[PDB]
Amino acid sequence: NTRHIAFSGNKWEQKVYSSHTGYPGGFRQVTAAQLHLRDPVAIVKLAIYGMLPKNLHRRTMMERLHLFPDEYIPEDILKNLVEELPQPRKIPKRLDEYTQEEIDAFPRLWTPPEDYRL
Amino acid sequence: KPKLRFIERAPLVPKVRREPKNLSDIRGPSTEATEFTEGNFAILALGGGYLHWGHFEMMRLTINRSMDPKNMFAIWRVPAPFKPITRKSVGHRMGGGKGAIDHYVTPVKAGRLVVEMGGRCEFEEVQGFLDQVAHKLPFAAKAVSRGTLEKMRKDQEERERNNQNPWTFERIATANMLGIRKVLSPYDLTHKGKYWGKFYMPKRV
Amino acid sequence: PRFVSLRAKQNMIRRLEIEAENHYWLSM
Amino acid sequence: SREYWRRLRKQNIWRHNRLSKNK
Amino acid sequence: FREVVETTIIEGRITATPKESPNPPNPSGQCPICRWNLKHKYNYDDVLLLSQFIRPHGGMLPRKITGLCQEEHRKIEECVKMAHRAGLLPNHRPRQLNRYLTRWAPGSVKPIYKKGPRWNRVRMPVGSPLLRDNVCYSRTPWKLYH
Amino acid sequence: SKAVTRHRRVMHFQRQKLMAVTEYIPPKPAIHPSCLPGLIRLLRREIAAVFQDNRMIAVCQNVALSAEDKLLMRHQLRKHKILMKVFPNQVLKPFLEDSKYQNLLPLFVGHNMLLVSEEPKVKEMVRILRTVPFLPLLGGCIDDTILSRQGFINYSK
Amino acid sequence: VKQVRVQFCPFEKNVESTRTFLQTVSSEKVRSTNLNCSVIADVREPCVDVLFGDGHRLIMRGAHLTALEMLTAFASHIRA
Amino acid sequence: GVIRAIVRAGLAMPGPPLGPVLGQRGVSINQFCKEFNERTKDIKEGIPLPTKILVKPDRTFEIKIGQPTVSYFLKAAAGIEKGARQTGKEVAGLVTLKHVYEIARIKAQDEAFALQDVPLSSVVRSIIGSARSLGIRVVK
RNA sequence: CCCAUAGUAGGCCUAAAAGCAGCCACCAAUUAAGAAAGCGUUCAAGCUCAACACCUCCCAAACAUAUA
Ligand SMILES: [Zn+2]
Repeated sequence: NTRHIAFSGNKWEQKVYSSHTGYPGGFRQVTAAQLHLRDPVAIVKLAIYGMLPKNLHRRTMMERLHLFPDEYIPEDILKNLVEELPQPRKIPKRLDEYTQEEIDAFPRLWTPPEDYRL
Repeated sequence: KPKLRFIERAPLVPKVRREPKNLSDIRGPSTEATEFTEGNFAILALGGGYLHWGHFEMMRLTINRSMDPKNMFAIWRVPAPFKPITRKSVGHRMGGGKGAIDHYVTPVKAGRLVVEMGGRCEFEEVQGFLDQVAHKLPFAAKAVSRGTLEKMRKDQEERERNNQNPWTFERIATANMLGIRKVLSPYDLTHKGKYWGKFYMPKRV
Repeated sequence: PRFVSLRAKQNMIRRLEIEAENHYWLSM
Repeated sequence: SREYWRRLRKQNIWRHNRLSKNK
Repeated sequence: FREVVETTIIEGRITATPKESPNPPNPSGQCPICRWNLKHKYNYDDVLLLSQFIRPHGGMLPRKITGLCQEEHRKIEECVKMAHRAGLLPNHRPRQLNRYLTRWAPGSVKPIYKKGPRWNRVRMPVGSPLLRDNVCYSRTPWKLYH
Repeated sequence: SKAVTRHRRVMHFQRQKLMAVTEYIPPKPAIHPSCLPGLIRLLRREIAAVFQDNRMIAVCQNVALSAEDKLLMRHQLRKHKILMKVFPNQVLKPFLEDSKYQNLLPLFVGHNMLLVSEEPKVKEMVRILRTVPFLPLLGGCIDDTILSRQGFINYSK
Repeated sequence: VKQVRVQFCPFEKNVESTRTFLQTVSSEKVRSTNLNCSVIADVREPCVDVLFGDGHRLIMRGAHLTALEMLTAFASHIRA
Repeated sequence: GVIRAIVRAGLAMPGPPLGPVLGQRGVSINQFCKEFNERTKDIKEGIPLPTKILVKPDRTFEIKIGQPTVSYFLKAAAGIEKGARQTGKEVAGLVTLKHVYEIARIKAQDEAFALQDVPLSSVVRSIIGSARSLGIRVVK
């Protein structure tokens, strides 16, 4: 599900991925949104690739990492998985996803006036 | 004569001995002419600097423009340019003495009042062109009344009595707490850390 | 340009506290 | 009386006029 | 609340007025945040608190109607902005990149093409500094700039 | 570099650490404090004297006119001994409860002007108001009896 | 716009919405600009009749309404 | 539209006080000085007389008039043809109380001039108030 | 947000300069609008304000939530 990443803040529109094809005038800065529309693997892939220790074990380590943008994982990889790791961010639920007793337990804080329009 | 009198470029009697630029005439709190004397409004210096002749013409010109002489009078507090600032000739090599006297200058330290105002005028009337004047000055300045002056001095007492910080500059510097007079000036025991160079830190307790 | 972190402030502060107690025990 | 507070209003209007010169 | 029923006929019908819960734990507070011990203890996550101050088409309610503090009205106004953009208020429409903690409007921010040197680096704003004084239960405070 | 410079000179690093350690800390209370709890008597004597003066009173919404048109209304009611009074309802709402006018407390709000009188030319005032298709007659009170506009037709007739 | 029959009951409990509407825009100020319209105001839950000359009949019971909704809705039917 | 002038009855159609200042709404100054000469005849001649004139959008003339002015009324009644210049300390005409009361009886009368005060002190306070702002001393 | 009549086109100088080309007084009417604080006109007429009535190519990767 690496199409469904979530940058915090305006990092989708501010964070810039710069590469250079070695040709002159071939400097290519591309924001995180545009690069996520090109390939929905490369943001998590560049993040991991920057985290790893800058040595020669790094690309063998990148060939151990298997990135898929959807719920679909191939069957030869599904027959290898052992543990599913917990997500590091607790996804806050929205107002459709609160149950009724969760809404009812939270108080109404303030009396609206009887004649106000909304 | 309720206007700013003409401030000359250099006094009639010259100063034939050249002077060393003793830049501690900019540094620190001013002693002379900090309070009002038959004034109500002024241009207080929140920092030190040098006034040229052209600054004095900016104040005399742009004040006597927008001024009611039947309602308002005004007095110079800072004297005429008396410090001879020299410059060597343009594009000539070092040595060969000290350069010839180029132009005269007054030193104005921080907390100095420059131009007193007075008369049948409220502060909000005189905020405008004294803020324009206070922004054309070389140092950071401010148009200050009498009650605004005692207002911000009482504010500085409130800052010095309210802070929950146990460590002030006065307790550290004068007691030589962290061996820290190796890094401090000898003036920092009397400026008490509110002056760095010619500048002034009003926000710093 | 070099700036002051929280490590440096806490370290500086605990040296100030050792210093204040040195001031106390030299006072009698 | 009436002209007392009318006088006070006219001095307040003069005050606002003398403040609104530079604006 | 009241509604404006129309069809040409236009009438106004006061319909189904709510009320606040009968026991504020801090009576003789001032804001309804201040009355309920919530001065620093809400964020954009909790939408049961934010939704009570929101017009049903997503906008804020004015400070006179809600009776909020000035401070808490800017805080709720900012948290409601930060919660519409995280998709937490889906039913406050008039009629896709996942975000959260967005200070500025997403269609208004130029990208950082030259992030500065290490001593002058242009950072990315995350969250709002109106939410500084919240209770952080970590030791490091909220990093507002990434 | 000199001790006085034109730019703010870089401090030594322990100078700067002292400046950061000795910053100002403002006090924080446990509860924020903001989250804790002549002409007027001229109008009272003047309009209170108008209360005892009039036997009959009327009122309208006299904001809907021009200046010379209010001069025409001022002269055509100057033709009578009726008086017209533009005064704030802000003080008039305690005026009514002072004068024991409980049926007149729901009367005086918005733009209004008094038509205090002892002699009714109010039928002829209606004759002036029928040529202008606005500015209705708001209810009065002759001698602690309320006049609806139907009662202005009956009494004025 | 051709006619407005503005109506309220101040002998009964007052409504300042249609009365404020009567003051600011059912005055001669808009009629100093808008000459064809003909207000008439009676006086006795309030009611505002609007006679469009062309094709409509706009009647508003503005007891619980407010003056801005009545005015901007009125002008929404003026733009039509 | 509304036009208010101070055109004297001594000269009916002068020119620059009536030519270009009327030449925007569209006028016929021959009728204006004709009817203005009717207003010259109906009252004492050789005096400034203000107008009311309301130029209709149907282009007709309605000249309404009241009393004379306050300038040549007081200064001519004090016998001053060209008045004082300072008017704070300089005086030429010393006019008694009863003279001001005698002209004030024929003063609070007009509609277009709107000096419509029911008492007398409400008008003599106004024109004694103009007598302080001019070079006339209020005797007694 | 409104809201603006009247002594008056304040006197003198000025072709007239009217609150607004300058000097001086700057009183006054209603309940209340300054002999006027900004546009504006040769001058005017018109617009607002105070006050009344509602009130060479960027350069660690990153990350706001777990107890110091
Ligand atoms: Zn509160």
